Amino acid sequence: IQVEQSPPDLILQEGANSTLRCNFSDSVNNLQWFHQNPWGQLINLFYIPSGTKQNGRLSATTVATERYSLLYISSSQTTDSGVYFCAVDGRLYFGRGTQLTVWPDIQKPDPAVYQLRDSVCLFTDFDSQTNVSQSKDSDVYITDKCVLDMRSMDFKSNSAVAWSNKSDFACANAFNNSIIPEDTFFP
Amino acid sequence: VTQSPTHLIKTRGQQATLRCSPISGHTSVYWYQQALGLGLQFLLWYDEGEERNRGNFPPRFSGRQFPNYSSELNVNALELEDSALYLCASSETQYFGPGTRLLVLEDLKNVFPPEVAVFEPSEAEISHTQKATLVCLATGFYPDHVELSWWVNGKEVHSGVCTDPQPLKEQPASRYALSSRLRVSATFWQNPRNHFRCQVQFYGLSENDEWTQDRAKPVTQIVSAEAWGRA
Ligand SMILES: [Cl-]
Ligand SMILES: [Cl-]
Ligand SMILES: [Cl-]
Ligand SMILES: [Cl-]
Ligand SMILES: [Cl-]
Ligand code: NA
Repeated sequence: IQVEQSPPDLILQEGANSTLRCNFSDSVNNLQWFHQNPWGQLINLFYIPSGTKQNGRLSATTVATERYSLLYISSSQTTDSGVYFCAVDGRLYFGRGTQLTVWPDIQKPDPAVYQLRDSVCLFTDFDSQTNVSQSKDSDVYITDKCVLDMRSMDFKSNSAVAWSNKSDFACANAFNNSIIPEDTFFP
Repeated sequence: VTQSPTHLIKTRGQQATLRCSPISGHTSVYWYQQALGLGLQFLLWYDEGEERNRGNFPPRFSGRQFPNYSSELNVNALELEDSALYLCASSETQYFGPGTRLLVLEDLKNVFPPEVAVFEPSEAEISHTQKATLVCLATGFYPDHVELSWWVNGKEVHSGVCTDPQPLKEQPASRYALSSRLRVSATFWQNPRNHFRCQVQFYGLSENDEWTQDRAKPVTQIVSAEAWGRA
């Protein structure tokens, strides 16, 4: 039994709805959807061999006669990011998963590069369309952007970090291999 | 659903023991292998004490289920391509354990725990934004799949945190590095009472393993770094 999932990748802006599809080459008695957490744990989202289930902003519908299932996510949150698997059936047969990435809506961007101590450079408060490139130099280290959520303040922000033990290296030149916003604040 | 150990480093030819305890009442146990680039491959199923099915796995992959439905998997004559996340599930609806990550190496010579440092907020950031970002760096470690968490005033925090999805290579042609950020309000950072810790769980060697080399045996350990609110 074959299990195809669509799409393979999904970038969204938070707020957007999206649908993950799962097709299967045969009749099934069980179908499950999962989410995998960063450290490897599969979280059960739904058991639905047929019909509809709702839980918070997630929904699932399994049209068993037509051998497919939809996983519907309403108003994606950054916290929805990760890999979603579809499995059917005592063993389960897993699909290869959909990787979901949900970025924040940064309406108030405030790009800046800071120096931190106790040598590290922080690029922060840019919008989600900005791409942070790696360094061509193997003794300079640049992480990809990631989004944090200061929950209690309804505030989200993107950041990447650069560091190095090259003397040449400094915060002003640190993200040069990247397309920085023009108005970026250098303290 | 429970699995031990969390993580296990071994050497070609050795033996790996993976343990699982299902949800109370469940009588079925399923084992799956999740190898980077292949997704989930079915290995074994046990019900009521007995082996009911096998994926495409040679007999050196062995196991059993105990009368209380707990299960173990024994992988003999270990090979490099046995490295994977091994996942246990129980009972209809299947529920997953956290998995045992197995690494099989040619030798232990390259296992190093991380060095962990915490970098305090820029004063500029505080002026410009009313917010303070602490950065954590874990460097020089191998193997990967560490667990980095932030702690403030004795409690683990999740709000305001962001940790890299993957590590980067230190010589991309190799030990790893990892970063994470914690953001708090500037008021929070300015409180001298406040205590911040970046904690990295590293998975390394155990008693079982033989270490010769001069430096400390790179054992499974927690390496931390800290920062205080402004004095
Ligand atoms: Cl944006
Ligand atoms: Cl266990
Ligand atoms: Cl055995
Ligand atoms: Cl037994
Ligand atoms: Cl590993
Ligand atoms: Na890591």
